[PDB]
Amino acid sequence: SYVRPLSVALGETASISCGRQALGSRAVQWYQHRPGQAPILLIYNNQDRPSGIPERFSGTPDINFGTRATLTISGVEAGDEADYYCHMWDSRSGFSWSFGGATRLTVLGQPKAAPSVTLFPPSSEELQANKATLVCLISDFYPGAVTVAWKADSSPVKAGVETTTPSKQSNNKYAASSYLSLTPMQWKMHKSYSCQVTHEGSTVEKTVAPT
Amino acid sequence: QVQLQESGPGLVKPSETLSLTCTVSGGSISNYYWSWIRQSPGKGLEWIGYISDSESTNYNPSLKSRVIISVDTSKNQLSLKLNSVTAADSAIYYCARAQQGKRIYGMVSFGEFFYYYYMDVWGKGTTVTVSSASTKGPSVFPLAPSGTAALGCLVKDYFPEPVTVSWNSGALTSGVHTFPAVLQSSGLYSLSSVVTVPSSSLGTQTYICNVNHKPSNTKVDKKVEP
Amino acid sequence: TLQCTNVTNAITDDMRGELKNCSFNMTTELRDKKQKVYSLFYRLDVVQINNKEYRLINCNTSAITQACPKVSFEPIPIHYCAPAGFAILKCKDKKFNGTGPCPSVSTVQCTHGIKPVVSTQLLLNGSLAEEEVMIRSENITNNAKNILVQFNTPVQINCTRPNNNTRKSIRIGPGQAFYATGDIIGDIRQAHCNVSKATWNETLGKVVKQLRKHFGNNTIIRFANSSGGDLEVTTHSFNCGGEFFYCNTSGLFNSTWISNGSNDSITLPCRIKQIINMWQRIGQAMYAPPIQGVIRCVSNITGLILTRDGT
Amino acid sequence: INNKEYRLINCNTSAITQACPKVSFEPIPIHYCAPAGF
Ligand SMILES: *[C@@H]1O[C@H](CO)[C@@H](O[C@@H]2O[C@H](CO)[C@@H](O[C@@H]3O[C@H](CO[C@H]4O[C@H](CO[C@H]5O[C@H](CO)[C@@H](O)[C@H](O)[C@@H]5O[C@H]5O[C@H](CO)[C@@H](O)[C@H](O)[C@@H]5O)[C@@H](O)[C@H](O[C@H]5O[C@H](CO)[C@@H](O)[C@H](O)[C@@H]5O)[C@@H]4O)[C@@H](O)[C@H](O[C@H]4O[C@H](CO)[C@@H](O)[C@H](O)[C@@H]4O[C@H]4O[C@H](CO)[C@@H](O)[C@H](O)[C@@H]4O[C@H]4O[C@H](CO)[C@@H](O)[C@H](O)[C@@H]4O)[C@@H]3O)[C@H](O)[C@H]2NC(C)=O)[C@H](O)[C@H]1NC(C)=O
Ligand SMILES: *[C@@H]1O[C@H](CO)[C@@H](O[C@@H]2O[C@H](CO)[C@@H](O[C@@H]3O[C@H](CO)[C@@H](O)[C@H](O)[C@@H]3O)[C@H](O)[C@H]2NC(C)=O)[C@H](O)[C@H]1NC(C)=O
Ligand SMILES: *[C@@H]1O[C@H](CO)[C@@H](O[C@@H]2O[C@H](CO)[C@@H](O[C@@H]3O[C@H](CO)[C@@H](O)[C@H](O)[C@@H]3O)[C@H](O)[C@H]2NC(C)=O)[C@H](O)[C@H]1NC(C)=O
Ligand SMILES: COc1ccnc2[nH]cc(C(=O)C(=O)N3CCN(C(=O)c4ccccc4)C[C@H]3C)c12
Ligand SMILES: *[C@@H]1O[C@H](CO)[C@@H](O[C@@H]2O[C@H](CO)[C@@H](O)[C@H](O)[C@H]2NC(C)=O)[C@H](O)[C@H]1NC(C)=O
Ligand SMILES: *[C@@H]1O[C@H](CO)[C@@H](O[C@@H]2O[C@H](CO)[C@@H](O)[C@H](O)[C@H]2NC(C)=O)[C@H](O)[C@H]1NC(C)=O
Ligand SMILES: *[C@@H]1O[C@H](CO)[C@@H](O)[C@H](O)[C@H]1NC(C)=O
Ligand SMILES: *[C@@H]1O[C@H](CO)[C@@H](O)[C@H](O)[C@H]1NC(C)=O
Ligand SMILES: *[C@@H]1O[C@H](CO)[C@@H](O)[C@H](O)[C@H]1NC(C)=O
Ligand SMILES: *[C@@H]1O[C@H](CO)[C@@H](O)[C@H](O)[C@H]1NC(C)=O
Ligand SMILES: *[C@@H]1O[C@H](CO)[C@@H](O)[C@H](O)[C@H]1NC(C)=O
Ligand SMILES: *[C@@H]1O[C@H](CO)[C@@H](O)[C@H](O)[C@H]1NC(C)=O
Ligand SMILES: *[C@@H]1O[C@H](CO)[C@@H](O)[C@H](O)[C@H]1NC(C)=O
Ligand SMILES: *[C@@H]1O[C@H](CO)[C@@H](O)[C@H](O)[C@H]1NC(C)=O
Ligand SMILES: *[C@@H]1O[C@H](CO)[C@@H](O)[C@H](O)[C@H]1NC(C)=O
Repeated sequence: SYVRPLSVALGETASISCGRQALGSRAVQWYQHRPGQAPILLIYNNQDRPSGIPERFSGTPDINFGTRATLTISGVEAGDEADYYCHMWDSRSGFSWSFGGATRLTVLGQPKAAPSVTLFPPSSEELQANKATLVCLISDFYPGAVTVAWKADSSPVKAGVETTTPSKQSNNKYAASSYLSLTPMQWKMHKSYSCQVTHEGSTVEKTVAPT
Repeated sequence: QVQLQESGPGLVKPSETLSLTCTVSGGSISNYYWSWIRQSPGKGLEWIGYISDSESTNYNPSLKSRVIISVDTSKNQLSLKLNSVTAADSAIYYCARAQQGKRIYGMVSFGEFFYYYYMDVWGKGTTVTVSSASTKGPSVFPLAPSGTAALGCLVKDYFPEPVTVSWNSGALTSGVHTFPAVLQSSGLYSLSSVVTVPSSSLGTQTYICNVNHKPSNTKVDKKVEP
Repeated sequence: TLQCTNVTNAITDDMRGELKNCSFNMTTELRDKKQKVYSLFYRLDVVQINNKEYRLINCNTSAITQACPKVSFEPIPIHYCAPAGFAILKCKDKKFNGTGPCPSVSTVQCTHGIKPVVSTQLLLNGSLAEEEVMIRSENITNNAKNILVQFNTPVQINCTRPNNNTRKSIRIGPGQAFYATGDIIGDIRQAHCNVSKATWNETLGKVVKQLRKHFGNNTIIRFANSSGGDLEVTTHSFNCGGEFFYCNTSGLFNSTWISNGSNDSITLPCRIKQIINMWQRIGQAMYAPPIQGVIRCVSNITGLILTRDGT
Repeated sequence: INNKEYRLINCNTSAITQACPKVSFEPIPIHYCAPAGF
């Protein structure tokens, strides 16, 4: 389904409106979901929340008809970044098979974090297999967006390189990989190889050579 | 007290019956509702169906014509059978316990109520890929190292996702960092795990890298040393 | 010709047809230009054609005239008076049968306040006897004469149409406006009435005691529900807040009494009509306009209209 | 109506009745009188 983006500043209070408004008395469930992970039922009955969920997650009760279903997250932290689903059940419409749209919450104002570049040379076993791979591993950066540049000696290398799109680590920073594949003769016939990782305004380099 | 764990083939050929299972630990299976949910890349959470405590079934009309949910009360296992799979059927398949809620707005004598279901405890997920391409175990290579230092383990050219990696058969846990894979143009994923250990530990704390790739039943080990 | 569909609430089986969502082509303020409009209609106000086509219930028997929505259907006490040179005599006998020599008599210029309440089976908001509970027919030994009972204690009844309706005006002609039912805000529930189960059992017993004096201290008398007829007479039909309810009363007359609850109440499922027919005439029918909001009226049952079959 | 189409001014608010053309609109002096005893 489509995704509706929402942005909340770090520490503020998030007001996530439900995708479909109720025609009658309702029973709305709120789910938290970060892709690549099992969803977390935040609130089941309009305002009832299960155990293990802080009081900062709140839903609106069905007292008088007219009030919309809104999930309220107070004191928003970087961990609150996920997709939030509104499972809407009411007396007029049928059986709620669909979970609905998806509010993509992003928390603004997080501290900027600089990468941790680490470059490895081709292992001897791989070189023994008539192949060779340079792996450039970038981690612990925020905002999650980098740019990698491979250079053979000083000339730039653009063929044979694969790079991961950033992925949020468990500590709310981002990590990326980059693999340069070259023949074992290209690895020997050059003096050194470099991985230049540019993040935000700056660029950082790690170099490795066959010694 | 109650935990769920999925299990699947990882890779299934197109136009073939997919099959998954889910195991309940701590609680029983014949006294709760259970739902199957999946999530494709780019597509949201999709409710597939559910089964009752009386083992009554009900499928999403989205895929009603080709889904069969079951249950084996002998050991708290419930299964899922989706046939005629296509490329769009590949996703993470979750398994969850559904709790029935009876919302009442009028008179229960006149049926002025409706039932809603909510999943309160999920599994972890089983990745499933639909592809004519064959399986292939990975090649593992040691990334020898040089305040502290960093060594690693290179897992290249496998299919399909995923691959689990532990260090020292599970003993080494602090400072481990396994990186998301990379889909090269060849069509095979290449991974990389890296731990940051104290420099003096080089002599001679052995570092065993445990690679596992179930869709090929090809586990391997390798040691790193300067 | 009406094109109708069921309106929402995939509710209990065969209660979705009880109200319908009907669209039709209607005249406008311009005689040559049609309009497609829609209105919500109760099931009792339409009939099929045999597809999902419908027509108003009255179209083959009567003309129809909608009530001017500013006039109140709420009964106001009327006092009947006699011209000068005449007089009204009142029988002050507290155990008066309705016929025969009344020993206590007074004269009045005008009768007491009488509300023109038209109800069926159960008499609403009427006057109460002071002792016991009288029973009046002209030939009680005749089963074809209706028995008129009159309570001394008021057994209360609460009725409601919980659905929050909306009225939508529709210009069907220059100066003419048809008031349609817009939609329902909130839930779609069932209109009904409550009467305390405790009081209705006690009051239904006092009727039994006085019925005995005409049929024997030993005989067994039984209450059963209506045995057919038009809808107005097979139900406790009445008007509440502007709507015309039609309440099933099988829960009120389902009791057998021998020769010689306390917490909850009994509920009466009522249906609702808008196109109500004239009672002793044909060709004339009235459309009661839709009442907006939630409806609830509170009244007392002060009498009944029973009928014997001839145990 | 918004072309050169038109409608009578009253069509959206009122019904209309044309005066019987034989009745005179010319005011005639009226005398108001009180009943006997007034
Ligand atoms: C004529 O006669 C007629 C016949 O008598 C009569 O009809 C009656 O009409 C009234 C109103 O028109 C009807 O009243 C409604 O009743 C609903 C049901 O209420 C009962 O059930 C609930 C829930 O029960 C479950 O949970 C409790 C624990 O909480 C358990 O103990 C139960 O066993 C049960 O749980 C098990 O069972 C489930 C299935 O069976 C399982 O799924 C579950 O897992 C468990 O196994 C009880 O909580 C109620 O208790 C309350 O009332 C009693 C009196 O009965 C009091 O002691 C006390 O006040 C209790 O609080 C009750 O027993 C109500 O839910 C309904 O009210 C809701 O709906 C309306 C409109 O939809 C809302 O406007 C209103 O605000 C209510 O919404 C709240 O609750 C819902 C549901 O949880 C929430 O989703 C919502 O967000 C909102 O929550 C907020 O308020 C809550 C409290 O209000 C609070 O908890 C929240 O935290 C939040 O703040 C409505 O009142 C009545 O049913 C009719 N009668 C019959 C027989 O049907 C008519 O009126 C008469 N008069 C006339 C016609 O004039
Ligand atoms: C009774 O039936 C009529 C049809 O004759 C229903 O009217 C239609 O209702 C739908 C659903 O609300 C309307 O579509 C909606 O339009 C809005 C505004 O663009 C849009 O935001 C929604 O996503 C949806 O598409 C439709 O316009 C409307 N048509 C007319 C002519 O009114 C009516 O809802 C039914 N009422 C009940 C109580 O069942
Ligand atoms: C029997 O008599 C009682 C009272 O004599 C009637 O109750 C009356 O019912 C009407 C309509 O149901 C009430 O009018 C309403 O008032 C409320 C509040 O002001 C307003 O929101 C509504 O729009 C409407 O105007 C009236 O107040 C109420 N009177 C009393 C004293 O409660 C009852 O309807 C009678 N029963 C029958 C069958 O006629
Ligand atoms: C529908 O009636 C009419 C329609 C059109 N032109 C009419 N000209 C006189 C009418 C009578 O007065 C009448 O026949 N009526 C019916 C009974 N009635 C009620 O209030 C009532 C109706 C249904 C259920 C319970 C009570 C009093 C009155 C409205 C009459
Ligand atoms: C019936 O529905 C109407 C609207 O269809 C409700 O009217 C609203 O009442 C609230 C009062 O809290 C006002 O703030 C709104 O402005 C009103 N809206 C409109 C459109 O008038 C009315 O409250 C409902 N009645 C019941 C008993 O729920
Ligand atoms: C009908 O409704 C009336 C009022 O809605 C009920 O009378 C109320 O009874 C309670 C008893 O606890 C009193 O506290 C209130 O003061 C009463 N209200 C009025 C306006 O008198 C009555 O009980 C209801 N009866 C039934 C059978 O439903
Ligand atoms: C309305 O619902 C009833 C009950 O489900 C069904 O029998 C009937 O055919 C329906 N009518 C229309 C017009 O959908
Ligand atoms: C209104 O008339 C048209 C013909 O011009 C017809 O097709 C349509 O079905 C009519 N509308 C309804 C609700 O019957
Ligand atoms: C009018 O039509 C209804 C359809 O149910 C029918 O029962 C009734 O007898 C008809 N009335 C006349 C006078 O033919
Ligand atoms: C009504 O009561 C009077 C009391 O004297 C009695 O004479 C008369 O027969 C009674 N009529 C009926 C029909 O019971
Ligand atoms: C009353 O009816 C019975 C038969 O039903 C009859 O024999 C008797 O004469 C009637 N009484 C009067 C006063 O007409
Ligand atoms: C019937 O019983 C009552 C007592 O409840 C008594 O007063 C009356 O005389 C009795 N009548 C007959 C005919 O037995
Ligand atoms: C009277 O009760 C019987 C019992 O089922 C029912 O079949 C019949 O429809 C009822 N009549 C009325 C008018 O409610
Ligand atoms: C009246 O209610 C009884 C049960 O309460 C039901 O069997 C009967 O069918 C109802 N009458 C009508 C006309 O529906
Ligand atoms: C009738 O139409 C005229 C067009 O000029 C408009 O000004 C007027 O408000 C309308 N009347 C009503 C009651 O809508």
